[PDB]
Amino acid sequence: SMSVKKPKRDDSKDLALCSMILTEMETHEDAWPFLLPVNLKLVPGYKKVIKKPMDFSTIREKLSSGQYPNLETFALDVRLVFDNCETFNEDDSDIGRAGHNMRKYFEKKWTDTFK
Repeated sequence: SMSVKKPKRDDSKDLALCSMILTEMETHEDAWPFLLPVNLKLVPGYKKVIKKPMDFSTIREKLSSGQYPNLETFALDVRLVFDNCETFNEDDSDIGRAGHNMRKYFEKKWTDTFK
């Protein structure tokens, strides 16, 4: 509360560390469904159904331009990419399996780097 604070965690490396995670997600062989925004002119139903589209290139631009106020807002966007994927794609599909694989990959890096 006022004048009562927990000891100050060193957050000075968070930006660099989120960048490194994102590089590792970008270079994963199963990243291909997530690298660029879904083309809303060419994929029927996507625009109406997915209220907040997110992809790796859009996260990279937000990260590089100071649009994440903290490491939690960063994780929320990465998770959004996989939540969108599950919303639109059957589990038994190449893209559906890609999303589950990438979510696991992310969550382990996230825990190992920050928890």
